[PDB]
Amino acid sequence: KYQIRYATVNDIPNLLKCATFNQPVNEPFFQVLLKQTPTAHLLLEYQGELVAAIFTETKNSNEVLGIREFLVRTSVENWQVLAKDLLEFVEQWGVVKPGIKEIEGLLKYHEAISNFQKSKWYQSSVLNKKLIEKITLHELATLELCNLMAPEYELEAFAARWLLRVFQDMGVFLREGESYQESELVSQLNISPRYQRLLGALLQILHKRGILKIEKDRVFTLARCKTFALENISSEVSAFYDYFSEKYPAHLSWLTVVKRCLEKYPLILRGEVDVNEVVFTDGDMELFAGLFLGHRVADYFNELLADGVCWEVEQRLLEEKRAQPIRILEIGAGTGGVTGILLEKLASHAEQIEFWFTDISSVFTRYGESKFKQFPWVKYQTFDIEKSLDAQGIKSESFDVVIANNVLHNTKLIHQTLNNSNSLLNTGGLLALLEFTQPIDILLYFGGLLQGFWLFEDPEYRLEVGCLLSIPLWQKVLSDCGFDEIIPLGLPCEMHALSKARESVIFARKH
Amino acid sequence: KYQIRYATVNDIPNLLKCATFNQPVNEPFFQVLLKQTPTAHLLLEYQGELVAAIFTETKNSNEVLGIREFLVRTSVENWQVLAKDLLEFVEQWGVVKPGIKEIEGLLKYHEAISNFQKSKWYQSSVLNKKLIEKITLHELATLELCNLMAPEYELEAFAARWLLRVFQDMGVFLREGESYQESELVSQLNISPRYQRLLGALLQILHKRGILKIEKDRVFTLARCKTFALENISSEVSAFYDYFSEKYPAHLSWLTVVKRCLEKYPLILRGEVDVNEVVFTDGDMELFAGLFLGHRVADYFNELLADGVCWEVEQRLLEEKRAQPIRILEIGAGTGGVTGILLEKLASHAEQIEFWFTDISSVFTRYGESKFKQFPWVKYQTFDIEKSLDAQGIKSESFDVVIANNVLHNTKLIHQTLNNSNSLLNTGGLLALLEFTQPIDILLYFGGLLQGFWLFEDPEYRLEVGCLLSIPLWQKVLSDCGFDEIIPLGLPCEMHALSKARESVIFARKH
Ligand SMILES: Nc1ncnc2c1ncn2[C@@H]1O[C@H](CSCC[C@H](N)C(=O)O)[C@@H](O)[C@H]1O
Ligand SMILES: Nc1ncnc2c1ncn2[C@@H]1O[C@H](CSCC[C@H](N)C(=O)O)[C@@H](O)[C@H]1O
Repeated sequence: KYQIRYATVNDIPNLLKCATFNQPVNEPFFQVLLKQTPTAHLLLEYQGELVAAIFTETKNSNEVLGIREFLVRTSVENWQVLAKDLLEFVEQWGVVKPGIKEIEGLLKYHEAISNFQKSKWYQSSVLNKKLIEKITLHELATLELCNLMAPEYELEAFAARWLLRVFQDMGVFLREGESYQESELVSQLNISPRYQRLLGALLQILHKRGILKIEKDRVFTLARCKTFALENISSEVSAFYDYFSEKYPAHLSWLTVVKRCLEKYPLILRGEVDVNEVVFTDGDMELFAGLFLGHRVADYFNELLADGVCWEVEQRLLEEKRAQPIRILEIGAGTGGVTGILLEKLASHAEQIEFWFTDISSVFTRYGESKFKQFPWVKYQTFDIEKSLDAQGIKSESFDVVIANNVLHNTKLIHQTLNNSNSLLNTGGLLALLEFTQPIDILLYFGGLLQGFWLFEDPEYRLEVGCLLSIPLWQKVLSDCGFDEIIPLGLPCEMHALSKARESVIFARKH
Repeated sequence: KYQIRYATVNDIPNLLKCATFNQPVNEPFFQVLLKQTPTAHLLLEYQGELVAAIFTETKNSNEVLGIREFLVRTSVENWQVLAKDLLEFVEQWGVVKPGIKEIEGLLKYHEAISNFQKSKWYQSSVLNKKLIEKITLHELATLELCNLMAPEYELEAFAARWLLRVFQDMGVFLREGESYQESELVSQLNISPRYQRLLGALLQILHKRGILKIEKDRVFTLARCKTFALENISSEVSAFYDYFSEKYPAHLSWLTVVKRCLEKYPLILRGEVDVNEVVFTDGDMELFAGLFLGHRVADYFNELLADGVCWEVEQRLLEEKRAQPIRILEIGAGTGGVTGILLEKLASHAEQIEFWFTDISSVFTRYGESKFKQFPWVKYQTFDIEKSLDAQGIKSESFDVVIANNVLHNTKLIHQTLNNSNSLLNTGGLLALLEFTQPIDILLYFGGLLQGFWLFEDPEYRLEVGCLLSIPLWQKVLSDCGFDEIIPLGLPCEMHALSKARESVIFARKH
């Protein structure tokens, strides 16, 4: 029923579609291995379809045989028994090859296929390969987190000292050894209903900085809370503002928003003042837009998101059926900050592409058309990712690229949101996300003030006590919702440590 | 057989000797609670000995009763059943007190005593309280790790790029996707026997930086190893030296030692050149001594070690039997860097104290007397902590303070070393340690070159693949070896996160 034969260079297109165990695929590298050792690499075919393939190498002065790569085609039905059959063939065929003594390390491959864990295995695509190269060679590849995230770190350290003083101004945490239950602080602080969960997240900020001990049933103030808070808000905030504005000017927006929030936090938390009157002063959306451009980490993720979608569009422009334009949709495009850098990128291909600038709020789609009315190929629509496509007049499975920049977490059930995102794309379409992926303090002070931050009803798939997902949780939920080829991206210095990354661009593909 | 009664201020001396569940004891605070509510605090006595005590508070507009502290005397035999009896008394006595509705949260105290975990519970002493205050108010309390450890971080980042190039110069890791087993690199790199385990630790450095994937059976080079290494050692090291020397001049010694090592690392690792000829150039011990003074983190830990021992000496000078002098011993005093700041501190009390400057090597005791011959009260002796006291002419249980600054890990079995340390002290004597407590890269490059780093035979009580112990492992082994009142100290900003601290002063007491 199936055939084992030598790989050839003619098999390279199909080998590039495989999941790989040791490293991402690489067209020019498969070429060189097949040119240098044309009878060292076996594949297994079943009805013309490629199922599994094994590349070997000879090592240790030519006496032991090693596996250099194990490729599998996971969408073939019984592939695990077939890949086991190819493994056992290679062992037999390898020990009797001229000169070999031993086959090195087959048990790891046997275990990998029988207990299959899709996230261990690399997958590849032109897109994956081009983004890794870009990250590897980026100007920021030489710097480390302490340099790159310094502004965020120092803002968050100061803001936490302010936040403890805000609690002390509302009557709690002046002394070490106070004992509360969380429900009792909600009452004693008179937190309005909408912000009771935000209070949990704010307590959690102080917990991670050693100010409070939060346990199953009780919040307990520790010794460090006697000395940690700011002592004079007005003069110390003024002094920090001067220091921070001059030293990290590109982060001025973050400092301004956090300043405007904390200054009025007791009244905001008690429900006595609205946040749109305090921080969204007089429809000053420009302040809020600058949170996400202008500084080198934010521009790095924007460049990563935008180049990825640009590359994917050119990949699909290389296809001869033509006909329908390539349709891109951006969910929650907002003030169109990252959108603007992408439209400039795609603008060369304006006649084959169709770009939908969308947001749940009519306010932001009209903001968008005010900024992009010169682009004939950008269309505007209100769209809510949590609401039915039909009711919103959108054909399912009609988009090639869906873009969502830090919006998808502001929903009730992340599995329903990604299903709906899946419904947007046709098979092979590309999901492109930019997400904060740690429960970062900086985001709570203002982002936690908005209602979308607290819709979530599936905490089992979120971090700590907020609405964010980590890289692993995103990988889990994206696979659960019918995406594969998931590519999580962080700063270059943490590509090996993304489970702790604050921010991440994630691409994924509908299968 | 036992009596439950109200605490009084006359019980405060004995209450200070208890383990506490919520926070460290505090003499002036017990005073104020007993003055304000003289009938709110119960204790349990058994044959005049204090066993357990409970301080309560009324909360929530005077309707619920809470436990403010639970004190226990763990050296009393059946104390856990006695403390349960006092808990159950307090519940009965509390619900019928005038005005109270409910007793808040007794189940946590019940669980704490029946499943006793000594390291949860605070313990106290004059020493503990004074060091917490010092840390809390220290000039460094306002800074965070990224500021304080910047020099170490940047040195370690550069040194790792150099180390990968050192491997590439010895023939491995030029390409992504190479597969080795650890035994096979030992052979292929021709590592001399003494440094085979150091090779493991060096591979581990690159593992944590994403250069290599180290698994049960194999070392696998990743993509990042194509671009990470220095490209021209001579010019890039020169450029870094200039940058680093001018920016962190107080760390010049660390950069010099790492430079001298890595420059000759292949020959050092192959056994072709000795490390004392390369880094200990011509008996230049001053270079090596400056590793541990001169910069603000190192001086902070020295100040913490020295003030702690100074305080403990003055505590014991407040005792009227007098007679024998207070005898201090420093294990592995080395070049006496921290010793010099301590002798200046103790020099006021020179006539009641007797200080033993000791080291395993006669070279370092003579170095010591060259530096401290002006102090009549300092005695010199070669001493090996791993060797028998009797054979070395030292009375057991004769010392009041034993000091060991980053030496105790350089031994074969940490439990035998702490037992021997225990044998030095009389009951109530003080162990004072300064230890690196993460498997830090910086220390491997040169410290890993010395044989004492590799004596250890109990990896189950060490970190990763070196000889260090973390804070929790130190707490475990110190308790296993007969010490209590264990006080782990780190930088002020991490007193709540010491399981990740790079360096720690630890005091402990012989019971
Ligand atoms: N359920 C939902 N469906 C579609 N858009 C949503 C949404 N919930 C919130 N949004 C929109 O997403 C944004 C929240 S985060 C804004 C990020 C945006 N990319 C920007 O650059 O501004 C808001 O503008 C909001 O209008
Ligand atoms: N088993 C042992 N017993 C006593 N001293 C030891 C020892 N092993 C090593 N030493 C000594 O401890 C030192 C190793 S670390 C040196 C730290 C020392 N406090 C200083 O400031 O220099 C060396 O000087 C060595 O001579």
